[PDB]
Order: sequence, then C-alpha cells, then structure tokens
Amino acid sequence: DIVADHVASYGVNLYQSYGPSGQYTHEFDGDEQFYVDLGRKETVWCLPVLRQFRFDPQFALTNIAVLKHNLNSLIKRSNSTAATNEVPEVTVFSKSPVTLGQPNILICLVDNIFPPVVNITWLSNGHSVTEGVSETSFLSKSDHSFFKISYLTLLPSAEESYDCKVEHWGLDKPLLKHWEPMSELTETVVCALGLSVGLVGIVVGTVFIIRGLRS
Amino acid sequence: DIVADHVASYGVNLYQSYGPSGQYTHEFDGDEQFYVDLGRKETVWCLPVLRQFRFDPQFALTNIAVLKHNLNSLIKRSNSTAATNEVPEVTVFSKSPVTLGQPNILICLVDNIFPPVVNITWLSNGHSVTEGVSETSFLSKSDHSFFKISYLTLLPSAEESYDCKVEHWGLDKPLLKHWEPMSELTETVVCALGLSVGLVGIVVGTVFIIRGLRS
Amino acid sequence: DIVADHVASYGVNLYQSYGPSGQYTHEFDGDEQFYVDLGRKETVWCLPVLRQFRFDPQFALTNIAVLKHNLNSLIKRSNSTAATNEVPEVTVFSKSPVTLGQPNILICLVDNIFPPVVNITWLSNGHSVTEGVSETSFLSKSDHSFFKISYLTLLPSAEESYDCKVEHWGLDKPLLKHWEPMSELTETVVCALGLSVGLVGIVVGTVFIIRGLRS
Amino acid sequence: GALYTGFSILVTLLLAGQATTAYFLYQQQGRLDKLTVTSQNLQLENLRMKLPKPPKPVSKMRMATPLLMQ
Amino acid sequence: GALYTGFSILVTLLLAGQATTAYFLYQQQGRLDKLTVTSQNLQLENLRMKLPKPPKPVSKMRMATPLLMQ
Amino acid sequence: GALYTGFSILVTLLLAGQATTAYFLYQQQGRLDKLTVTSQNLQLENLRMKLPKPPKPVSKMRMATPLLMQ
Amino acid sequence: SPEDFVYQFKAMCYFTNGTERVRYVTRYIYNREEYARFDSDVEVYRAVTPLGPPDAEYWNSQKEVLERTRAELDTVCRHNYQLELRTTLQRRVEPTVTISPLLVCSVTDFYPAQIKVRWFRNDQEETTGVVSTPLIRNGDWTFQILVMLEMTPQHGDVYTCHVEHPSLQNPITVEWRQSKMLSGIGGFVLGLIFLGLGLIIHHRSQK
Amino acid sequence: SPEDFVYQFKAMCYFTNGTERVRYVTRYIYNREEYARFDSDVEVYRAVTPLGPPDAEYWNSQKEVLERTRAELDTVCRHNYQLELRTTLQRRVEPTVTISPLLVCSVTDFYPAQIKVRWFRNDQEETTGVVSTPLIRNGDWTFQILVMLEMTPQHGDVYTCHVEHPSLQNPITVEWRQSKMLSGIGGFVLGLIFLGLGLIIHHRSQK
Amino acid sequence: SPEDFVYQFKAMCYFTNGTERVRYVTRYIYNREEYARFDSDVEVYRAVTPLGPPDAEYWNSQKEVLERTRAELDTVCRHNYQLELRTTLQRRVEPTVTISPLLVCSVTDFYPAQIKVRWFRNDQEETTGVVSTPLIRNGDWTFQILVMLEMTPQHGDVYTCHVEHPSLQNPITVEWRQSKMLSGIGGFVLGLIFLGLGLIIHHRSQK
Repeated sequence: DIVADHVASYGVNLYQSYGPSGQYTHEFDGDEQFYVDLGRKETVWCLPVLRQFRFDPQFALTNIAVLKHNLNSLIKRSNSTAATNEVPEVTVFSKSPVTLGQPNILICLVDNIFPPVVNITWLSNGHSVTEGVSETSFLSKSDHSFFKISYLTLLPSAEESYDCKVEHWGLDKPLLKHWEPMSELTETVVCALGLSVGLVGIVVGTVFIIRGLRS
Repeated sequence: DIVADHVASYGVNLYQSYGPSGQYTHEFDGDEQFYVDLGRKETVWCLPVLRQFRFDPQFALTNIAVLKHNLNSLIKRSNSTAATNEVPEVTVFSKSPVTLGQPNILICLVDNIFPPVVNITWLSNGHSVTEGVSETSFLSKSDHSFFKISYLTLLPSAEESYDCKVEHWGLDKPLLKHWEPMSELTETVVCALGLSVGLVGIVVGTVFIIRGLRS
Repeated sequence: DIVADHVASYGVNLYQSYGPSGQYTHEFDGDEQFYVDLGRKETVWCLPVLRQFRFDPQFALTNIAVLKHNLNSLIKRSNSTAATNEVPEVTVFSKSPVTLGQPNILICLVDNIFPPVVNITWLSNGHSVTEGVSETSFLSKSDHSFFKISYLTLLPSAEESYDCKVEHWGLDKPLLKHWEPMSELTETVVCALGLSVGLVGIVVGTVFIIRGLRS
Repeated sequence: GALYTGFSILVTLLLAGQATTAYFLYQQQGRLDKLTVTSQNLQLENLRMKLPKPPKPVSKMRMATPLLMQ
Repeated sequence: GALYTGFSILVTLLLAGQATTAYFLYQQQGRLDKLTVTSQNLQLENLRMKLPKPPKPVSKMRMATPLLMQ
Repeated sequence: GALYTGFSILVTLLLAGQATTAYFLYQQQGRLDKLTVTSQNLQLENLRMKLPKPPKPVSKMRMATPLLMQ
Repeated sequence: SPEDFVYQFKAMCYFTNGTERVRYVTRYIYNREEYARFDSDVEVYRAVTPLGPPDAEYWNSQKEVLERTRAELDTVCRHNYQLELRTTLQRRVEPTVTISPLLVCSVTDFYPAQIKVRWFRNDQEETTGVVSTPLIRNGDWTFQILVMLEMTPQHGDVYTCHVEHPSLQNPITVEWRQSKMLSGIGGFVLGLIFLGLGLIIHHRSQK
Repeated sequence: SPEDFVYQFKAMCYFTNGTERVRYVTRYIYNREEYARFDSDVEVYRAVTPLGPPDAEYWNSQKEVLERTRAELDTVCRHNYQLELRTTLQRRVEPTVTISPLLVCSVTDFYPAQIKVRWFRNDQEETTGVVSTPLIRNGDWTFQILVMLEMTPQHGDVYTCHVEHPSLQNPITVEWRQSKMLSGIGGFVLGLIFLGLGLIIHHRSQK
Repeated sequence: SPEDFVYQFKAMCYFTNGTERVRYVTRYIYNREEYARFDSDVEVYRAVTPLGPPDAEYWNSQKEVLERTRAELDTVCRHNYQLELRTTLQRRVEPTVTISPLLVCSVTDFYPAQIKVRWFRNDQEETTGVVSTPLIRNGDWTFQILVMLEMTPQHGDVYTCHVEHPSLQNPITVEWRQSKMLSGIGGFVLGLIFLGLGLIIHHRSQK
C-alpha cells in the first residue's frame, strides 16, 4: 500500500465484454473530476470550477481502444476466466438533516460492485420515479471494485416513503433499501398562558382602582 | 386513406421558391420530434426524452438539396403553376383553465396554411409583444396543408387583453383573433355571521349566570 | 475628431507581449456586441438579441496573428519603447437605487487602463468574494486607453460593506474603492391613534345612550 | 341608569370586531400555506437546475432519402 | 362604588389593544400581496426556462482585416 | 344583582380571546420573515442565471496512455 | 401576392398492431398535389396525377435505387420504431380535471389521446345532454378535451365528472356542489333569544 | 513593473444621418500612438507619427490590397449596419424613475442614451438650482442619469420629476409629497369629549 | 448470470508533502487481478501474478516506449498537479452544524475531509461516551460526519458541539438547551390573587 497526502488517478480506463461498454474518468482524492461520454464524444465536467480547462474527448477513445485489444489477448491466456460476481452493499441516507418541506437529496450508495453492471432505481410506494434522479460514474476502489451513487431530489413528506432498488448479477433477487422520514399539548399550553395573562391584566386594572380608592 | 394505430412521418421535407427556404421535421402521432435548423446546421429536439438520440444535421441538408433540384424540373413540366393561396383558420384558446394570477400559456392555432409563409404575432392593447413568444414548426396535414402554433407565456390580468395577428397572402387584410379572461355580498355575509356569533357567545355568558342564579 | 449619430467599431483587435495575450470585440455605440475567446475558439455574444447571427471565431484568430507579426516589426523601429503605465480611475456605484433586501448589482468602473493588464476583485469585510462576480471586456476609448467593469450581484444588508480592489502597474499600492448602503416614533404614533380611535368609538357608544336617553 | 346600557353596546361591538379579526387571521393562513408550497416547489426546481443526468447509450434515428427527377 | 370604575379602564384598554391587532393585521396583508406578486413572477420565469424560440434565418456579421508590416 | 356577574365573565373571555389572536399574529410574522428571505434568495438566483463570467485562459489537463499486449 | 412554388416530400410509416403489419408510403407533392408515390403493399412506384409517368417509370427503371427504397421498410420504419418504444410510446402524462360553471369539465395536459369522460348525477350517468369539444392538440405533446352538460339545480344535489386514461391505474373523479352565514345567523340569534328568556324565568321562579 | 508592448487595431465606421453619409477609418495604434490610418474621405493611407512612412507607402503601393480595404466601406460598414437596424438600433428599454431625499430623481435602466429630464414645482419648471450627473454607462446596454435640486419645504407643496425618452410614447412623471396619527389624535379626543358632555346636558335637561 | 470479462487500467499519482516527493504507478487489472505494474521508485515494469512475464519483459524491451512512460511522472502528475492547486486544492466549503435528539451533532456539506469535532458539557469536554460515524462521501465533493453522545438531563444544563475545519478561520460552536406556559400560569394567577386581596384591605381600612 501507498500512504500520501493526496491521491490522483488520471488514467482510470474501463472496458468490458458485456456491452461492449467502457468508461473514462479522472479522480482526485476520491471524487470524480469529469467523464468522457464515449458515444457522444463529449467531456462532461463534474465540478463547476473545473470547466475552465480542456480535455480532448478523442484522447479517451484512443485509450479504451487499446484496452479492448489488450482484453482479447488476455482472455486467451487466462483460458476464459469469467468475472466472479460479487454481492453489492447498499446504503441509503439523507444528504442533509431531514426537515419536512425543505428540499433534500437522497443518497443511495452501492458498494463492492463487480462487474460494473448495475441497475439503480428509486421506488415511491411501489411506483418507479423518473424525476430528479441522477447517478455518478463507477468510481474506483483499491481492491479493484467499484461504487456508484444515485441521487433523488425529493421534497420530504411525512406520508411518503422511498426505496432504492439495486439489481445486480450477484443478488438472487433484487435488493431494496428502505428510507422513511404535540397539537393537544400546544393548545393546552397556549390556553394556559392566555387565561393567566388575561387574569394578570385584570388584576392590575382592579388594583389600580383599589390603590386609587384609598386616596 | 390508411388506418393504423400509430403514424410516423420520418421524411417530412419542405422547400419553396419564395425565400428560398426549407424545413426538416420528424413527426410521430402528429407531434414534432425535432427539427434541423438548416442555416445553423443544428438538430433541435422538441421533446426532452428524445435528446438521448443522435441525428446528423447534414443528413437533412442533403435531402432538401434534392427537393430543390426536383422542384426546378417540375416547374417546367407544370408550365409554372403557382401555388393557390388559401384562407387560414385562426383559433385562440388557453392551455389551462384561466385563473387570475397563475402562469398560463396562450395557444394560437393557425390552420390550413398554404404556402408555408405566415407571420404570427401577439398584440397586447395594440402594442406588439416580444417577450415569452414561441412558435412551432409547420406541421403537416393529410391534404398537404400545414398548421402552426404560437405560444404566449402570460400572467392573466383582468385589465389586460390579447390578440393573435395572423398575416398571410390569402387574407385581404391582417386577421386578428381576440382573447379576454362579490365584495359587497361577502362583506354583508361576514358581518351577518359576526353579529350572530357575537350574540351566541353573549347568550351563553348570560345563560351561565341565569342557570347559576337559581342555585 | 469625427461627429456622427452612431459609431461602430467592427475591428477592435488587441495584442500585447506581456502574456502574450489578445482580445477581439465588436462595439456599437460604446457597448460590446460580442467577444471571441481566443483560447477556446468560441464566439460569446453579449446581447441576447444578437445570438441570431453568426461570426466565425477563426476569423478573429487570423487578425490577431497579423497584429503579433506587426508588433515585432514595430518594436525594432521604435527601439523598444515600453508602454508608459497609467494611473487608473476607479468608481463604484449601484446599478439601481439601494433598497435593503431587493437584489442589486454593484458596478466598479476602472477607467484609463493602460496596458490592458488589471486585477479587479471584490472584498466583503476583508475577505475575497468569488460568487456572483462578472466582468466585461476591455472596452476601447478615443485616447487609445481602456475601461473595464466588474459586477457583483449582491443582496444589500445594512450590516455588510463592500470594496473594489483594483491592482495595476501604475498604482504604488493596490487601490480600494469603498461602498456602504424610527421604531420608537412609529410605536408612539401607533399608540397615539390607537387610544384616540378607542376614545372615538367609546364616545359614540356613550353618545348613543345619551341621545336615546332623552326620548 | 343608562350608563350600563351604554357599556352593553360597546362590549357587543367589541366582540363583533374580534370575530372580524379572527376571520381575516384565518383567511391569511390559507395564503401562507399556499405560498409556502409554491416557495418550496420553486426551491426544488433550483436544486434540479444544478444536477445533470447520466447519459444513456447513443442510438441514431433513421431517415429516408428522396430521389432525383432524372 | 369603584368596581364600575375598574371595569371602565379595562374595556378602553381592551379596545386599544384591538386597534393594534387590526393595524398589524392590515400591515401583514401588504406583505402577502407583495409576496404573492414576487412568487408568481418567479413562477413565470420557470415557465419560460423550458420554452425555446423558433430561430430566425442566419445572417453573418462582417469584419475588417488588418495588413502586414512588410 | 347577577347581571354584573355575567358581564364579568364575558370580559375575561373576551381578553382571553385577544391573547389568542395576538399569539397567532406573532406566529405568522415568523413565516413572513422566513418566506421573505426565501423569496429574495430565489430572486438572487434568477439574477445570476442571466450573467456569465469572463473566462480564464485555457490550460489542458494531461493523461496517461496504456500500452499494447504485443 | 407574390408567386410561390412549394415542393414537399413525406416518408410515412404506418404501424398496425405491433410490428406485425407495417405499411411504408413515400409521397411526392407539388403544391398540394401528390403525383408520385411508393406503396409497400405494391413495392412499385405509381403515378397519381398526369405529372407522374415521367418520374414513375424512370425511378422504377433503376433496380439498384428501387431495391434501396423498398428496404427502407425495415431500416427506417422498423429501426426507428424500436427507439419509439423506449421514449415516445412510453411517455404518459396524468390528466388534470377541473369543474367550473352549463357545467364544463376541463381535462387538460394529458398524453396520449385515448381517454373516456363521463358525467354523473348522483350515481346516475347523465346522458341526456352532453356536448363534447373534440380533442385539442396543444402542440407540446399534450391534449385537451372539454365536456359540458346542462343542469337542473337541486338542494343537496351533486355532480361528478368521471375520467379514465391509459396513464392512470385508477380513474380520477372530481365532484361539484353567504348561505352558510345566513344559516348560522338564524340559528345563533334564535339561540341568543333562547338563553335570554331563561334568565327572566329563573328570576321569576326564584322571586 | 515589467515592460510591456501593446499593439491595437481599430476598424471604425461612422454613420451620419441614415446610410446617406458613411466614414470609414482604420487606425493602427502602437502604445496609445496611432501612426498609420485610412480615411474614406481620402481613400489613401496616411501617416500620423514618424513611424508611418515606412508603412504608409508600402501598403499604398499594393493596388490589389489598397482596393480591398477601400471596398470595406460597403462590405463591412454597410453590410453590418443593415443587421444593426433589426436588432441593436431596434432595442428600446423603458426607463424607471424614483424620487428620494436635496431631492434626487434617479432614472435607471434605459436605452438608448437620448433622454430629457425636468423638475417641476407645482406646474412651474424649477430651473433655479439643478445639478445633473452625466450619463452613466452601466455596461449592460443600459444607462443612468441623476438629477438633484434644492428644496424649500412648504405645507401641501409637491414636486414632480418629468422625463421623456424615445422608447416612450407618453412621458412618465413621478411625484413626491406620525403626522397623520397626531392629527387624528386631536380630532378624536375632541370628539370624545364632544359626545361625553352631551350626556350631562341631556341628563340635566331631562332632570 | 451471463459471463463477463472486465479489463481496467489505472494511472495513479501519489503526492507526499508538496511536489517534494511523487510516486507514479500504472496498474493493469484483469478482473480484479492486477498482473503488471509500473513503479516510479523502480522505474521498471514488474509482474504481480503469473500473467505478467509475457507482458513485463516485452514492454520493458522497447526502450522508446519505456522512456515515454517513465517521463509521465513529470508530464502527467506534475503537469496536472499545478492545475490542481488553482481549482481543486483551493476548494473549501464551510461546514454546517445542527444538533438534534442520544444527542447527534450532524456536520454536513464540507470539503476537504480534515475535521475535528468535540462535545462539551458546560465547558467540560465530555469524553465519557462518544460514538462517531466514519466520514461519509456524498459524492458531490462534499462530506458528512455524525457524532453522538449519551446524556443525563439536568435543569439548566447545556451541551455545545465544537467543530473546526481548514476552511474556517474561527471554530463554529452550536449549543442545545409548555414549561414556559406553566411557569407563567402560576406567576400570573398568584399575581391575579395578589392584587385582588388588596382591594378588600383598602376597602376595610377606609371603612
């Protein structure tokens, strides 16, 4: 292992035979700086302060073409050893403390993903949600696995609940991770002070006469 | 005629000698999927869920170049038969039920347009409006005419009225289609319950003494 | 000098040896129509109604390449006469009348800039502000100097003050231009009318009995 | 003694006025509840204006080409 | 009998207090009317953020080119 | 004479009711002050949505290239 | 009115049922006059107006081009329709229903165009008089429809507008129904006099 | 202070009246020193400073290039000005006027720069003391102007700021004008005592 | 479970201190099994698994390519790190602290990951029981951390959560503390009876 103040991975290239599909990302201290959409040949920056730089998308496509040729030469030498599917770990938590009404972003973290093939979807009372849902790219680990994050911009409601549906080859059945978010006492308290302050003002008005009565 | 569940027109190409001008649109069940801005060589998608696909703008320009050559060969054989200008039909209606204050979009539908040359503008108390005005492309029909729609994002006001000015060669003069969007009773009703509930509370206070008077 | 109704400068090209850096802008009646980002080879229009036109960014790069070659031939003939640094004039004012709470844009106008090298930054109680800050391009003058404007979209607060930090070679030290934006009387006035209107209603209620007393 | 008669009218008018304040106070709470929902729905839009969506694989649409008139 | 004297002051203070509630209730209705306009003007912006405009024909701007110093 | 006894209860209940109106009136002013801040923070976003930023000079990021397996 | 010549071309795919049956017609129009057409159920260029034979035979003569257009039934209609399943045919928007005074039931902002709207009079389908405005295409992949019916007002009578749409698993129903102030005025004033009288009776009985 | 050399080039078109008269000058500047220039009213390159003759004759020698630049009066100035009519010269923004305490009349966010502002004292144009801040160019195609005037306050006296602008069909005029609480206090208390006295008089007359 | 083969490549730069020391490792992974690697502290390709010698010697044989990769320590790691100083290493976001009932102190939306959080019990650092949830990476260049501690409630006792972060010049501290209605009820009612009694005493003394 290597211990350092900052770690940057400027060559994270991915390729697999299932699609075939690939991915290109740059990482600095565990966060994604940008990714290159291979199909559209465009560089999408993940941080606003990083849009001032330039990275040629064609640079990414050249690298992944090498990985494709490398993989075919390795399948023969490995005698076609398929990837051992793993069991993902799914954790759901709120980005900010949950206050009813204020906008919030749900975070579903799928960890230990291998191969990089997963379907992360959101459920609201059994119905799929396709509004305000965003995902991050497959982010690398040190054991050569991946983790992905799905966001759900939601308005918290006490009557509404959500689930994170994670489908992967390593799960026998689809995995669901759940997430769920005084009037009488206040009325009694309000009335108690009301009659008290009412009697307090009444006493002074009566006291004023009583004090003035002697004179 | 042809009867089918769904109708798609993946080759709607337009060209005319007046500009000269042309248009390229794709239609599915009578709605516009996208259009290719010929001058800017760009593909503008009209539906957000359709931006994930790709259509080369240069493909559209090749097709319309063929229509230009085809038209010149047809003008000679037709002995220069000019287009017979038609009388457009203009209908103005609100996209949503008109509630004063809530945002709404006006819809002006110009139907039976031929040739595809029309000026659709909005008037507010006699002055042109150039804010929040948008239009759709010339959408095809079965009699080989066209219809166009102009939108006016407006905030309804009881003191404000709007008109849709449609200029076409088939109209002798420009056509205008117009569109226009309890306190005393409420005050009397509020006062009536006020004195009634006032007397109701007064009676119980007097009744409480009267009941307690006997004891 | 030349006197005319409208003045347009369709060839404002800039180049200097410090960077080396350059600039391309089009001006009409003293306002910037667009600029061509030389590094990114993109045309950024400064007025929304002007986005309908097209200007090739490569056109700007050809012109500035000529200025670079012209400058090297002039440095020899001028025997390397460096630019005489000037003293900028800094003025800070609000775009709209300052009402506490309503959004506003601060305007810092640095005038008489030469050479076109300046750092304009905003300070809020001694700390740099990097949110909502925008600047205009170096706009030309008639004495062949420049002026630049920096905007600071701010929400006015009576407890918050701002400064415009202007750094230039012609200033010995950095220049700072500053900008800074009844309850008892209202309470007494409210109480004065309260007891007055209270006594006014009391009199009529007593007067009603007095008038009815005689009958 | 008509003094107590006068006080009787004042109290009834005073309580009638309090009904009006209660009615308008309840009326305004409808606006605030409605304005709260609109304000927080607008805040949600802002939140989504700064979040993109992971793109799907690119599949091209298909077209037809006309022919030439000789 | 000073009991009726005491009740006299209480009613006047009670009606004085009701004037204050009415004044602040009227004051808040100015904010709600102003906030309603700002909320619905912001809703209008959102509505326009999702609607483009049909482009006009493209006409290119013209420029001048400098010369070379031999 | 129980008539004055009756009036005594009415005034106390009347002032108790005025306390409730004052409490809810103060309560609503918290919402308006909070709603005012959210409304004007949303107005600020709109203002910034129409203002770009002068770009910085372009500097390219660097990458590494893998090798071929013979 | 300046002279103008318009030439338009349309490539139309017709999908009956699923991909079971598909028709492909390409239409050559010259000023609202289609003269040459291709029919997939004929697979041969035809002429509609006398301006056709010059182009019908020539296009059909070139076998290489004729085979290219005949193959567009699969490479254009069937290729694009696969993408239509994921995005456009999958689009569904829930309708909104409002009732305002006849009595108009406005159903707005829904897609697709299949919809059924019913009017009820206390669990009785009021089919006596119903006038339906035809489907209105807003242009933004949305639709409208207006249904109105005459009313004979009655005390306690209610009217409900019943709608159903492919986007909805459960149908949506919306109902419609100084008077309250007047009703409370009589009850309170009578109650005000009701309690006042008992004071004298209690006073008289005690005395 | 590092040494720096600045070279700038300007192509300026001047439009007097409509397209009736146009001047075209191209300026070659070397560190705020214009040395070579083209004048459409001369159609011949000239030299301004001693650094000019080396470039003035050489550029004028090439007839092909010299004719190219002389033709830019039509292909640059007159070509672009046609587009200026539709978008920039057509831009008009209505001014906004506010009055605050001298007494400053702020006219903000207007375009173009033509404007006339007047101060009135009860339908009398107060021209005694008026200090005008010059036109301020905000930079965003907008303009400002501030007008202030000294005041001698009077009871019931009003002041109105009068503005006019090419974007406005009708001129815009804005006016300016515890005291209310104090005034009502005296009237109500006097009315409070006015009604109270009548009770004794009615009591005395009845008695 | 369809068969799938995954090949991944990683170019990782390690920055110890400033640019004083830099390590550069390129990793060739075949299904979570890194077989060939480059180490800047070795400057020679090595083999990790038996699938390495076929590629380790061949890549190291080509001197032109081997020198190219060894030079990436400066043209990739040190080139990019200069840009990291201006934008990413310069990014700092102030944390937000909220306290809710144990007692959890939520610190949300901060960057970078260096942070220290303390719990106080009346200016005494409560270190008896504190359970800290590890750093949570939201994914949007933000971080979280949750600290909870058990409480023994006391009258007038307060708890403050103390945080410090590189983005903050001064540490941020947030504190936490019908009862008011009940307390006022006893005081007012007692005061109500307090004034009432004096009326009789004044009446009795006068009488």
